[PDB]
Amino acid sequence: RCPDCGSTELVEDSHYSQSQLVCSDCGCVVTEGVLTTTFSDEGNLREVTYSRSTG
Amino acid sequence: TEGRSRDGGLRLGEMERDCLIGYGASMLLLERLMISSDAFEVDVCGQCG
Amino acid sequence: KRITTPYMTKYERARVLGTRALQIAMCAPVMVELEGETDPLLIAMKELKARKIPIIIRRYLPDGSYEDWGVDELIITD
Amino acid sequence: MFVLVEMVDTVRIPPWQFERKLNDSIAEELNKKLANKVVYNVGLCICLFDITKLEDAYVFPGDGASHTKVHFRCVVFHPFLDEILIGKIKGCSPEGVHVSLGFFDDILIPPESLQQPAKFDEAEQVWVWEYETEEGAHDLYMDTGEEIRFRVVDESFVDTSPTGPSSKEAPYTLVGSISEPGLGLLSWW
Amino acid sequence: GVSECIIMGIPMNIGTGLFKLLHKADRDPNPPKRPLIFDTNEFHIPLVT
Amino acid sequence: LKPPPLFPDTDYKPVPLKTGEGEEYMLALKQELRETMKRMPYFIETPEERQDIERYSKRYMKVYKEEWIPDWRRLPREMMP
Amino acid sequence: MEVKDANSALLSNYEVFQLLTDLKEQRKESGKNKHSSGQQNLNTITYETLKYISKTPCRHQSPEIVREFLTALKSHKLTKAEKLQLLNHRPVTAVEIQLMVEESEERLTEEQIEALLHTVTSIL
Amino acid sequence: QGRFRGNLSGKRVDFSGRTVISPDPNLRIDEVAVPVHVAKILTFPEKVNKANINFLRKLVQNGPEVHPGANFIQQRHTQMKRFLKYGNREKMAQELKYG
Amino acid sequence: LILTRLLVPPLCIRPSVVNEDDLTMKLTEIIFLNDVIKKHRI
Amino acid sequence: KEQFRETDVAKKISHICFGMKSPEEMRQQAHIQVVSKNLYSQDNQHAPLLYGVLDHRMGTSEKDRPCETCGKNLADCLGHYGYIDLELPCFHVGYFRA
Ligand SMILES: [Zn+2]
Ligand SMILES: [Zn+2]
Ligand SMILES: [Zn+2]
Repeated sequence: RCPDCGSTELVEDSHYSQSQLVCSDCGCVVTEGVLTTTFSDEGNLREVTYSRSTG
Repeated sequence: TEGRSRDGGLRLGEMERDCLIGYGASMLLLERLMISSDAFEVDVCGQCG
Repeated sequence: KRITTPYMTKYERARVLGTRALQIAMCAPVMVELEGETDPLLIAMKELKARKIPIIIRRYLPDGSYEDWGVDELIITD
Repeated sequence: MFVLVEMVDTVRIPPWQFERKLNDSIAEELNKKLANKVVYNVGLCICLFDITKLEDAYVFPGDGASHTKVHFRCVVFHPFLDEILIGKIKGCSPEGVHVSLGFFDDILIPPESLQQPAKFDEAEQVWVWEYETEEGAHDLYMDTGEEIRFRVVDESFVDTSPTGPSSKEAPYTLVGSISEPGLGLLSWW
Repeated sequence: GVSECIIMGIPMNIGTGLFKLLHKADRDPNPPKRPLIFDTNEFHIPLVT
Repeated sequence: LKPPPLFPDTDYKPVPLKTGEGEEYMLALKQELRETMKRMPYFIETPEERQDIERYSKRYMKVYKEEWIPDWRRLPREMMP
Repeated sequence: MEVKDANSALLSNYEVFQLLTDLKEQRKESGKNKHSSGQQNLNTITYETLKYISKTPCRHQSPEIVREFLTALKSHKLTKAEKLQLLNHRPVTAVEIQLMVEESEERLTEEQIEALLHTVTSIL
Repeated sequence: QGRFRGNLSGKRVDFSGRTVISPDPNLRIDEVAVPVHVAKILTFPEKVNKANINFLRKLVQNGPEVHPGANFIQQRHTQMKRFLKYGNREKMAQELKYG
Repeated sequence: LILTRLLVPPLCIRPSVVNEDDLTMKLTEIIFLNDVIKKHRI
Repeated sequence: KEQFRETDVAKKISHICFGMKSPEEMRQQAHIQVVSKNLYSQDNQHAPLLYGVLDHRMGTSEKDRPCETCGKNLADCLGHYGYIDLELPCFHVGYFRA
């Protein structure tokens, strides 16, 4: 629910490059910005089976 | 982030830093390298350091 | 007495202009009549040209002493 | 009871206040900052007494306001031990009688300070009084009452600084005494 | 040093960072002190001889 | 899965005491030392300080003691009390 | 914020009342801005203290009368603290002076206490 | 790739763009021609004051699609932002206050 | 100057997927060897 | 009526002092004692172990799980420390020459 107008019409939307969650009835921004891993670490991914990780 | 596949952001390399030092502009490279990259706020205890 | 040069160095000009522009951006009284400009930096430039900027420079010497100069008594040149 | 203290601080003056003379805006700002608060050591502050000296008004980078360091004297409420005060009652409690000083309220009169023959009431919280010859265990102190006379005998500060990572009692306490003759309701004397 | 100022997010000490600015406000240091009536010095004498 | 408690159990317990009348006598002596080394100038306490107001009781309860001085011939001449 | 002295000087209730009266003089001289709660803090504390002192005997005092009073009291050899409570309370019967002065019976005889009573009842 | 060489001494920044370059001898020697597409992405936060109330009002009214217009608005006291695409009304421009 | 304890670095400087970072692997192998030597000496 | 305090506490770095940590002091620093080798829980819920490594009382790295030591999500947690006790003393690489 939008904290400013209480309406439930929140829509996930991204501008040119900015991801954000916007109340589609009053224009308020409730949450903006994301933190994502990049290629530099994408090359290092290993695997551990969960059964192994659980003993 | 780094690439154009992901949305990018160009780099202020180690040589542009020296160019900006050469100009003698002290607030501009502060604005370029802290205000608009990763300005973060922490809290520090002076009793233990 | 005062020993440092009477010319306003380019660094003093840059920082005085920037600080006054920031002061004007925040709601602050403007000394000189403005024709209708809306960019704070241009207003600061006009204030400097008319020599009405209310800033004082404090030139610190490496030994610790200092000299106070008013913006309107430095030799602002090209 | 009032005491004068010396103080030093630094005050920020936002640019839109530049029109007004500094000595007035600075005083207004710091009096805003300090009025009606209690310091941990010296007691409760009322208002600025006077400003004594001003440093230079630096403008720091990344900011438009001017920061100035201030030397000033402030008036603070801090009665000393064995001082005699007069104040209205606020209410009665099993642990004593609470007295209101108009602006300060944390004053307590424990039963030990009260005169001996009266030590408890008839299950009514309104504290009663007893006396040898006259006043045959019928006088009682009103929760509001008049400005009774009393002498302070104890005082303590208690810290309210937050404990533990983030996300009611008064920090200043007083205790009074009424045993001596002439203390309490003026109608008695 | 320049490098520390850069990698700690504070303005450097060369170029536009070598001097300080004051504000030319209309002010009056050490103003007329508020006078006091009761606690004037000459009316207090220690009671101990 | 769980760290051990901060006090693990020990099987060898403190060997019993060894008591005697002379040991009690020594116990006395040490308590007496603890008592008496507080009662001379060599136990230099923090000087009295932080007076509050001109109360009257200082005419009487002020502690009086002589300015202790050792034989100064056996100590350099830079620490006159 | 730092304090340089915690006990620099004492004060008489007359001086505090004068300061609060002056504060009242530059109070309500212009429309209240209601900028923040500090307005209500300051106004409440000043009004409450003024009202409290508005029910005290030290009212209607003036600087000259108090200086003369304390000049006369100089010769009686009391502590400054004593002098301030006498000025602040204006005792009217003997018993409260008996309580106020430390060692009242030992230090002062009856005639001297009577002199103090007359002085306080007459001068103030 | 270590911290000192790679991150502390020189790092990536935003509010910046890259493109090919071409000649245009009809400009002064202190001007650069910027595409309208890149002008619509980069934004400069103007503080509101008595000098430029009406200019910013017009910019806000224009919207985030016609070039001489703005993208976001921040209320003077509450730090929350307001994205002008879902504004539904011009009355934001009327609601602008100093700050 | 001779060590007998180690501070394990916080999570934030070693993200969820490097699955997990190699410092986590080193820490787990160290603690595994510690348990081995403890139980085996006992 | 409430106790006075300073609203603004801004300060500036002046010096950096390098040094070392005693074992007792680095115990004092930590929040928990990591003791177990494994990582995740047996069940398919995949929650990380309690006293093993990856315990979220030492921070978080997921956008949906909050840190338990402080009720803050990934974007706002400063991080926290745990410690591992070593059963036989060992040397330190950088300090070997010393
Ligand atoms: Zn809404
Ligand atoms: Zn600490
Ligand atoms: Zn946390």
